[PDB]
Amino acid sequence: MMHLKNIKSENPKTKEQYQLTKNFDVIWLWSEDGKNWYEEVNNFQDDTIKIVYDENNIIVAITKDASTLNPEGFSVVEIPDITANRRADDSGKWMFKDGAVVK
Amino acid sequence: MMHLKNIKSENPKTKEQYQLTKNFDVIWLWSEDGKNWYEEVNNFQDDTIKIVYDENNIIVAITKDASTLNPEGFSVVEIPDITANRRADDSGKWMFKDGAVVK
Amino acid sequence: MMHLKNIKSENPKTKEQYQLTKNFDVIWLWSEDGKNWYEEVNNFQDDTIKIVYDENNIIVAITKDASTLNPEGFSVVEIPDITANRRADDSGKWMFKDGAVVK
Amino acid sequence: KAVKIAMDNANARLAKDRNGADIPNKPLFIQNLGLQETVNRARNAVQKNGDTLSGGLTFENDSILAWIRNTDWAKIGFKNDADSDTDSYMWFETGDNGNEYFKWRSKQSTTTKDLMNLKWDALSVLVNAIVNGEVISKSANGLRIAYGNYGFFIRNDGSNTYFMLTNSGDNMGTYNGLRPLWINNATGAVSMGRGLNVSGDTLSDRFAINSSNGMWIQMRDNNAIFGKNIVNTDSAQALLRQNHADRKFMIGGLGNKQFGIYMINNSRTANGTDGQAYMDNNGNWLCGAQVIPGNYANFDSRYVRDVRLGTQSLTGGLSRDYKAPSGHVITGFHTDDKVYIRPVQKNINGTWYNVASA
Amino acid sequence: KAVKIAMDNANARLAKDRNGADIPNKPLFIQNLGLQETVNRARNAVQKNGDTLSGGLTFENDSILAWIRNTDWAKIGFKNDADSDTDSYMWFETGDNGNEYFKWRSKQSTTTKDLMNLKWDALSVLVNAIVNGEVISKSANGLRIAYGNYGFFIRNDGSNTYFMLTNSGDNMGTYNGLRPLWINNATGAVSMGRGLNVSGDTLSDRFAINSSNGMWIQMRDNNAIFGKNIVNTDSAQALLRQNHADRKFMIGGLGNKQFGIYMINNSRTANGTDGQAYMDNNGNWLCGAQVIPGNYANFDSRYVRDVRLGTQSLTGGLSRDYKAPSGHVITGFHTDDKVYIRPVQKNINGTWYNVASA
Amino acid sequence: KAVKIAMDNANARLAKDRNGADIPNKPLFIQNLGLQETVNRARNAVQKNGDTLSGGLTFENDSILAWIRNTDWAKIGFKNDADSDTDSYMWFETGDNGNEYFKWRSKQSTTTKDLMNLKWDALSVLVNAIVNGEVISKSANGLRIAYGNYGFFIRNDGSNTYFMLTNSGDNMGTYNGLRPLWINNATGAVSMGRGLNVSGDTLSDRFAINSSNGMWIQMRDNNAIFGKNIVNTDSAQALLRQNHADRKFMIGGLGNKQFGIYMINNSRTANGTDGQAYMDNNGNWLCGAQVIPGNYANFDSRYVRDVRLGTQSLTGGLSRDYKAPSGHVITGFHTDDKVYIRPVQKNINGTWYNVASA
Repeated sequence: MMHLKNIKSENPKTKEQYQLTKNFDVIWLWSEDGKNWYEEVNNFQDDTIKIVYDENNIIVAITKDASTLNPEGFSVVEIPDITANRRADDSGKWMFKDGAVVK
Repeated sequence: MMHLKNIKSENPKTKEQYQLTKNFDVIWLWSEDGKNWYEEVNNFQDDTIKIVYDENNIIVAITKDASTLNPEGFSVVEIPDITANRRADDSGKWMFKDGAVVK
Repeated sequence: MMHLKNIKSENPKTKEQYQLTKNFDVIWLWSEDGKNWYEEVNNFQDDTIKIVYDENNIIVAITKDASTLNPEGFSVVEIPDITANRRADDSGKWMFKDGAVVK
Repeated sequence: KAVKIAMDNANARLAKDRNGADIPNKPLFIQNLGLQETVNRARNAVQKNGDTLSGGLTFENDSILAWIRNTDWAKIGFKNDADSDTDSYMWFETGDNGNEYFKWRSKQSTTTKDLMNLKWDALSVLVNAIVNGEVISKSANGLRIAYGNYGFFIRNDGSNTYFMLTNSGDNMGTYNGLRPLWINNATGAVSMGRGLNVSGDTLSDRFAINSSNGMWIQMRDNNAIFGKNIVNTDSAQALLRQNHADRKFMIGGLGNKQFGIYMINNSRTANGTDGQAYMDNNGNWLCGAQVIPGNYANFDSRYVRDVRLGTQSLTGGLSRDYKAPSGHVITGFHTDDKVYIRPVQKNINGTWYNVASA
Repeated sequence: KAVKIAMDNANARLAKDRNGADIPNKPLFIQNLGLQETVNRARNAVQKNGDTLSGGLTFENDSILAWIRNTDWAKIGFKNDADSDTDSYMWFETGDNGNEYFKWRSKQSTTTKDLMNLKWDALSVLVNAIVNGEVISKSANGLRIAYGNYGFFIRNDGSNTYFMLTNSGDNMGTYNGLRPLWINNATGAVSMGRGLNVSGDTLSDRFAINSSNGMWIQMRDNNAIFGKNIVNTDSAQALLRQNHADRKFMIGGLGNKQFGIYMINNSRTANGTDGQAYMDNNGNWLCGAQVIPGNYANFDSRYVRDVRLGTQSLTGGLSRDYKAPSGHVITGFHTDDKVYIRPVQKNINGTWYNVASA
Repeated sequence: KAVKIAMDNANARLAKDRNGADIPNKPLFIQNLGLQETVNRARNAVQKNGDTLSGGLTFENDSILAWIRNTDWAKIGFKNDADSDTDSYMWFETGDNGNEYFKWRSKQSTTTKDLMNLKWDALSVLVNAIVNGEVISKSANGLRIAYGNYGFFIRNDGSNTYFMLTNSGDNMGTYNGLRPLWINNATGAVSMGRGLNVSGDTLSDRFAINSSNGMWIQMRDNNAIFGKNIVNTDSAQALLRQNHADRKFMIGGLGNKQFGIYMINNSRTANGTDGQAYMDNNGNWLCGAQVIPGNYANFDSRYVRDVRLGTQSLTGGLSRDYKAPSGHVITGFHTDDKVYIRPVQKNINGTWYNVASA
């Protein structure tokens, strides 16, 4: 499913992005593959788990609503909402590697 | 005077409350007796002391403007603004039981 | 350049300030010489360093955009953006006295 | 018998006591006397108690043919002083009371039809009058149709020409107070004093309302252009229309519900309109699309246009109890255990203000 | 010779066999007979086969001058029963088929010009008719101009006066179905049945549109005031104007682009307008300046009007792991290590609500 | 004495030398001669130097009554070729210069009143002309009122019927350039070339403005419907009105202050209006109630519509110095001493954006 890695801030690229940064200081976020975070939010599924993990793949944030995330400096992956994934909490006791792992 | 106990969040009950929760994510608060916190704010007196205390009746918050409160999980009581009540601070050194007590 | 000392909050003095405090709770800030902080913001230069220091002249905040400051209880001075001034950080390791000093 | 010759001679002569009875050839006697032409002219003489003529009669001087009776008369004559006479005329005259008049009539078998009477005050033509030339009156009330209940006439008083009406039952009378239509003879301007009802289009370069001045509520009664037929409730009626190349714009309304400006593109075929900007029955102003002001100041002064966190500062690393200053939140730590803080800020109408802490 | 005296005496006497031829002085004989006046009156007698007169003729009783021929006639007489006769007249009469008529003509050298004929059904004036008095018809179709292709006439039927037209080639005929203009004889109201075209200004107290009722899209065709000339694309055209002391307001448009209300101050000299409020070709409502409602409720319910931090509270000094409640941020510390918190609040439409934490 | 008998016999006979003087009974002599009827007809003979008649005169053939003098004349005759003659007439004729004419006059005591003259070019009626039939002209300038300063006439040229005016002092003259009113004879359409002024209501199915095209500032002068009377400053004047069942809507204004749309409910009695949407003298568009667009995009893009705290995350439990990332606040702790943080978020135009930290 949706997977955006190494989301980092970069200058607005288009006129509409330029207006929003000029008038509302919008900091546009882009994944290392060039996808704009704010426009890709609508492509997430509504009832899936959205994971935020660091460069070392420690999960630091979990949600079901991707628009509540600020993934500047992190990665976001969408995973199915299963019992094996509901056990992971926002603490540093769970990592991600094609799935959630214990410790 | 005004006294709302065990104010807790519950789903909007009316159409206007449903619109505000749908559009602005309003979390509607209700006291254990069924009073809506946000509509009862206008019934507080302007120049009285408003007390916020926990289930153990420890006073955690004090104000003269009830609209500045978020009493989710607490109780609110309105008391007259007297010298014996101006000594209570937001620390856990004052309780409430039909009045403010020392320690 | 711009230098506002002992900026403190005082009641609105004019009708337009009175409306903004009445409707939006604006806390009007004034320097000890009677200058209104919010109207003097536009008189700062765009590419200078703006310093915030306490009564003991310890620098507590630095910026290039004065409108991002809340100088209630502090002083603001504008200094030229030089290499000798870019070394000062927001920590308490730099003071101000007609310039930035080490320790 | 010598005297018998004298006796026979005397016996051959006209006897006094016989008084011409003894004339043997009386027509010859008349002839010899010289009386034949007298006989012939008296035989051929028009008689004073009436006669028939086989030739014409000619008056050679200024003589009159007259009927004279009861001190009154009818007369024909010929006025002519010389060949160069510039006022010469055959005249017909009646007298002597002013009311003896002239009549022309014709007969078909025993039926008589009077055709024309000429009296002291009027020529009365009892038939039609067909004039090959022009018909001109030199009286102000020059042309009249006196038929039935009301008479109609045209009055030109030298300054204005009026279309005039009499009162009822007085079709030969003067005008009443009605002024249906008149013309200013000097300027050509047409006026109408009793209103105007046109079937079809009334085209004019400009329309001028005799416009009114008064109180707000009197706008109901001000002089205006208006729809004579009320707009039915929930039905559409336009009163003013401007055609553009590809669309038409209307001022109109939905009965009891809407009034304002509507646009219909010429390409539309389904019922409805392409643009609407109108007042409803509560006095609101509604637009089917956007309302775009050139100046937003009265809106921009009502709302938050941005929120942000201001510049980070550090407190003095201090006591076991600490409270962040007004408007500030904690944003970090430095352990002399210091804490980072930032001010929350709101942008109202283009100025960044610091948020307040209750 | 005594009988010679008797013989000579007899010889001196009128001889029967000579039949007056032996009268020595015949004019004296006529005189002595008493016949001179007979001679003189017969010499001076009008002759029945025609004559010339040097004096006038007078009828002293009710006698007629007649031309009688082929059982038809022309007659002149004088009707007068007494001096007080109230219907006395000189009359001219023709008979006896109804079609014998009256003609007046004049001669200039050998040229004859007929001037007027009077017949059973019409006086025909072959020249102009100039009437010093008033010209009045008592027929409904009272006044007609029968010239060329179409006749024009005024018909007053007693109730309404019409301006009437004939069909083509029938200028003496009845009216057709056209009603260009008529007048109500009782009320004075003017009506026109074939439209009206005015050059210049048409001024009226009020203008009444025979207004329509129907569907939205039929507003294109409702009866209205409209501009006969389309507004050219990107050109300006006003259809309604109100003058104020210092400015003028117009309803009009920019062709295919704008339609609405425009203000021009009288002091302006450069091209443009001083105020604009109008619909564009997409149905938006635009104003060159501010749009100022009296009630902002439909806007105030859409936006945040203020943000603030609410009242500070203290948690229970507790565990090694802590999370601030929904909507709250950390604003201080108390070391039993307590922490200060405040709720973030937003003002929507005049109510302060607590912010939510996802 | 035998010859005395012969002498006495001769003496009893008519004497030549006495020339009838010795006739004893002269009336008997005339009788015996056969001359009595000659005597009687000459005694009763109309005399050529004038006479009175007690009976009528009849012309039995085609004979003329004439007045002939100075080579000119007046004549009466009767034209009739047979009883079936289809052009038979009594005629009156003058000659021989064309200007000898016909006059009718009447006398009251010694006063003479001329009533009618008929000349080569015109019948002149010096009194009124009252026609029971129809009055018809066959000339284009058929009907004229030549009274006072300006003449008025109706001209039907076969294609159009005009109401015409002469120049001043020329009331018998041709038309000038004025065209107050004319009718199209083929279509019935009424036109007016010098404007129109109506008292009261002008009702029409449609009103067509001869509308203009030009620059913005020329809208002051475009052809339009307008108020002839300026609206007084601070006074109300409506120019257009639409009636609904329970209310009326007006286009109008407050002088120098307001112009637009006003609604007055029929139940209102106090002065004022029930709805207002109008331009003021600065070009703003004002509404007494709400302004409700169908699309809010140009407003929703200006303001914050919501604020919230986003999802909580945990840092790595780390150094003695820490700063929260951009847009974030501290919301908790975990003691390897970790700290909880949340991002502050703002909703602009339906998208949640993260707040920035200066």
